[PDB]
Amino acid sequence: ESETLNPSARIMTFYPTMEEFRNFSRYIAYIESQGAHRAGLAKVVPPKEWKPRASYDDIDDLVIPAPIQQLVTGQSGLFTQYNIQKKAMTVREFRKIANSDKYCTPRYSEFEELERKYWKNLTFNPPIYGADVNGTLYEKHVDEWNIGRLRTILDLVEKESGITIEGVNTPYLYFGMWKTSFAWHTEDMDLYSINYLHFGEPKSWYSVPPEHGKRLERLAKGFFPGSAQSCEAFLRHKMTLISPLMLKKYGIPFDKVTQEAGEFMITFPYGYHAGFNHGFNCAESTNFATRRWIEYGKQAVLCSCRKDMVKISMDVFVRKFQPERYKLWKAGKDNTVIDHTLPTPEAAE
Ligand SMILES: O=C(O)c1ccnc(CNCc2ccccc2)c1
Ligand code: NI
Ligand SMILES: [Zn+2]
Repeated sequence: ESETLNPSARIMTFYPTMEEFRNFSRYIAYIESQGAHRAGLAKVVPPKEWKPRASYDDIDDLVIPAPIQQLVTGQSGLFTQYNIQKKAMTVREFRKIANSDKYCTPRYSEFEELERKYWKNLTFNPPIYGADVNGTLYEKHVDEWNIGRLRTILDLVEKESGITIEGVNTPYLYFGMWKTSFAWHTEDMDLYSINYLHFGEPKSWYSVPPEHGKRLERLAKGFFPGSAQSCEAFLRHKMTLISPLMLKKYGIPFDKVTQEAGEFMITFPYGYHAGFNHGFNCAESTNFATRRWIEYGKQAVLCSCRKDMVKISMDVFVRKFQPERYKLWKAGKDNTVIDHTLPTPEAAE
């Protein structure tokens, strides 16, 4: 039934009306009813009338506290990315750097050419990324798809324990320039994520279907055996870059899509993804959940080599939504096998 919906597991694109757009969790359930989740990543173009902010003219004075210089080492489509933290800077200082001749986007015709240039020049002229900035650019009154307050069941973490994890249950802003990258990863606890590109140049994405995520992990383990040896989930370090040609060469299925200003990207549980920015831009993102996430959360293999990493207690979720399984789960005897094709039960509605 669900296995015959989006059988190719290709990135789908949706165009909600304003009526459909008003209810966030309902539209996520809807796009899962269409098999969007099988790709691991989906685009949602909001209705033309909608805007999350009047204008972006008043933000040049906003501080980027921990900008990162991205140094990349490698060859043959396999790279490791090292972060160098730089001194704080404003958006204006960042924009001047980004649009300067040294760091700006090279000339091209089609995306294919720019993509070839990215993979060719990845290790040269290391760019600076204004990443992981706490904040939102949504105006206080906007109620539709507000990244600061989506109001999904992930709110059970703050409600229960009081804990906020920066980026996870709070919003983060991302100021890109040309050739800034996000490495291959799933979300913390294999959650969903939502990314909105506020303005500027495009952001391109790669995605591997959740039903082939394990194929990618095996490949990564083969190429980085030392990293695998010292961490059970080293891809969560967000340092590993793998070109589409390497994926194609080892038979890993994947898709690509370019995100444009004013468009949303949703990543789904266990949806590995990576990409880069075309030029100067600004993106906002956070994690969220559905009832279907819970099982992914229970089975998520976490980073074992760093004390300061994101761990969510799954108790509250199992207790509330799977009371019949809670005694079995605490005993370490819950052998539920995840079927990556099933939509979230809210999609009945
Ligand atoms: O640089 C990017 O555009 C980018 C793209 C895709 N994923 C990330 C990081 N995982 C999403 C996330 C962001 C912020 C808070 C919590 C989760 C970043
Ligand atoms: Ni992500
Ligand atoms: Zn680790």
